[PDB]
Amino acid sequence: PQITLWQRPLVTIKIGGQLKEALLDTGADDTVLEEMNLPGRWKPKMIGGIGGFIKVRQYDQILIEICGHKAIGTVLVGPTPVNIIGRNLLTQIGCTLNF
Amino acid sequence: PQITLWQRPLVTIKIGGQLKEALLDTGADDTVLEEMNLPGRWKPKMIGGIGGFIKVRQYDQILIEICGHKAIGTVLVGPTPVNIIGRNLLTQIGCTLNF
Amino acid sequence: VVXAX
Ligand SMILES: [Cl-]
Ligand SMILES: [Cl-]
Repeated sequence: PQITLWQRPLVTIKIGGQLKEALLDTGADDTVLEEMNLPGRWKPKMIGGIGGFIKVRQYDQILIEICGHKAIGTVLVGPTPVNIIGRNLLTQIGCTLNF
Repeated sequence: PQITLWQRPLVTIKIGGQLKEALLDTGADDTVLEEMNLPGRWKPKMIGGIGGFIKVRQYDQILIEICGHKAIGTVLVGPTPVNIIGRNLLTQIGCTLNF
Repeated sequence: VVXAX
C-alpha cells in the first residue's frame, strides 16, 4: 500500500495472536511496544527520544505481522506514547519513503 | 527519490540561508529543529515523546527546502537531539510510505 | 508528539 502523512501512519500489527495499533516511524531505529507480556529473556537497553533516555527491555526474535507482512526481529518494551515500528522491522517488510 | 531505511533517512535542509541535516520522521507530528533564532514572533508549546516532554518555541509559516523542494509550515525549535522533519512538512513535499 | 535513536 502507499501511505500518506496527513494523519499519523497507524497500522494494525498482530503479536501474540493479539491485534494492536502501531505507528510506522522512520525516525525510529528500533521497534518499541507499550508494556506487554513477551516470551523469553530480555536484556537491558537504553534508548534516546525527544525527552531524554529511558530503559527498556529487549526481546529477540519476536514474530510480528504488520499489515499481514510477517517480520521477525528485535522488539523493545517500555513507556512509549504508542507502539512504534522502527526501521529494524520497516526494512524487513520492504518499506521505503518516496517523494 | 525513494529512500530505503537501512540507514537513518537524513537529508539536507536549507532553512534561513543555513544548510542543515534533518531526519525525515513519519513518527513526528511536527518539525522540530535544534535551537536557533528564527524571525517572527513565537509561542511556547510542549512536545512529547520517548523520555517525556520538552518545551519548544513554535514559529508559524516558516519556509524550508527539503531536498530542493519548498515547504511552508510550523517549525518548533527546542533542545532536540536531532533536527526532525515531521508530517506537517512531509505531506508538503508529497512524501509517502510504501510497501 | 515525536518519535528513538
Ligand atoms: Cl531486528
Ligand atoms: Cl504546519
